[PDB]
Amino acid sequence: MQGVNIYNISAGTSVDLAAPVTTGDIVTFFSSALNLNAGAGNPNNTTLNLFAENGAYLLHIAFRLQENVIIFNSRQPDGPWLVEQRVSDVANQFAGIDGKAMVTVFDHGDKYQVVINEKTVIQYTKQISGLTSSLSYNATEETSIFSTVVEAVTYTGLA
Amino acid sequence: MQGVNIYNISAGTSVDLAAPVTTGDIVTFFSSALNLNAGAGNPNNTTLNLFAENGAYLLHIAFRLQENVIIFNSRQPDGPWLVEQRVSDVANQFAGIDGKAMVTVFDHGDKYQVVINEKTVIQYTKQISGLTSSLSYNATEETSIFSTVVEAVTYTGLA
Ligand SMILES: OC[C@H]1O[C@@H](O[C@H]2[C@H](O)[C@@H](O)[C@H](O)O[C@@H]2CO)[C@H](O)[C@@H](O)[C@H]1O
Ligand SMILES: OC[C@H]1O[C@@H](O[C@H]2[C@H](O)[C@@H](O)[C@H](O)O[C@@H]2CO)[C@H](O)[C@@H](O)[C@H]1O
Repeated sequence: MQGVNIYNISAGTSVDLAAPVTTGDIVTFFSSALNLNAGAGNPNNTTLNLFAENGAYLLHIAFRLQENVIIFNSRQPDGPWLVEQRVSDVANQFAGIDGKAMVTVFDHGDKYQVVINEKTVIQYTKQISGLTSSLSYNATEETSIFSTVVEAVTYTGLA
Repeated sequence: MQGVNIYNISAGTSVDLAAPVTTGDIVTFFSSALNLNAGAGNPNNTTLNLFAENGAYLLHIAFRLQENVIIFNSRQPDGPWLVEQRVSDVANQFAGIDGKAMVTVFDHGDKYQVVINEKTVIQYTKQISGLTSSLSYNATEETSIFSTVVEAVTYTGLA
């Protein structure tokens, strides 16, 4: 049974998925803006996260304009941040598309494939496994590189 | 490989896919507008098409405001239109979201699952088989129910 769910996530909020995302599923965050000249984050301008039921950060995608890097990481609910994987030059990863952008995450079971628009920037080996039951779009309106509200679409029941 | 391809389709035009759509793959048409009171179609207000390389209409989705129906059909390169499938009440299929719309098509091998926003509108049994190599969005800026430019996003290599 394949299904499409739509969530309108306001900057700085988490949302519970009606249909969990598991291996073979896809989630795409759509932003109606691209602000590569936003303020400084603490230290993230924007972070996109996939959470496990217990609150673990299965996948943490951090966009840093100042440190000019996209960080990928995970962490147990009450644990320290784990081993960071990085992709330098935020602007360049969004090159080609202006005033809008999208971030797609493919759950491949043992890894998460993250695509920025059409560019796959990383095949992130998972540090924590499990299904994703909630998502969050973290940022302040003034420092986020994305629009105030990001539309998240999940394609589930794919495998 | 699994990948994302983004296309900007202007009303009355088509695009060649960078990665063909086959069984297991997904395609979503995004409209930044939704006018369910445009004029009457001629007879179509808006059509979204999945084409095979030879020109066959693997899947033709036509919205007709005056007939208040959404038609699904197929057609060979130089053959007649095949058996029409219809689903009444256009507005109801879009109920829930206004000012915009989303049409997703899952290629399930023997059928195309068509979902409008989060609602599955039809499990269309294929009348023609094959890989989708091109897409089109046909309408006039005058009577289309969608925005003048429709964004198509494909998720391929999923199988
Ligand atoms: O790993 C994601 C996590 O990073 C934190 O900052 C890290 C910093 O990236 C690292 O280089 C340094 O050694 O440790 C810092 C944490 O003490 C961010 O603060 C956090 O929000 C996440 O983005
Ligand atoms: O099937 C899609 C195809 O329909 C054509 O119109 C049909 C009409 O819908 C049907 O009721 C009638 O019996 O036959 C017509 C074709 O001769 C449209 O003209 C065409 O553009 C497609 O939308």
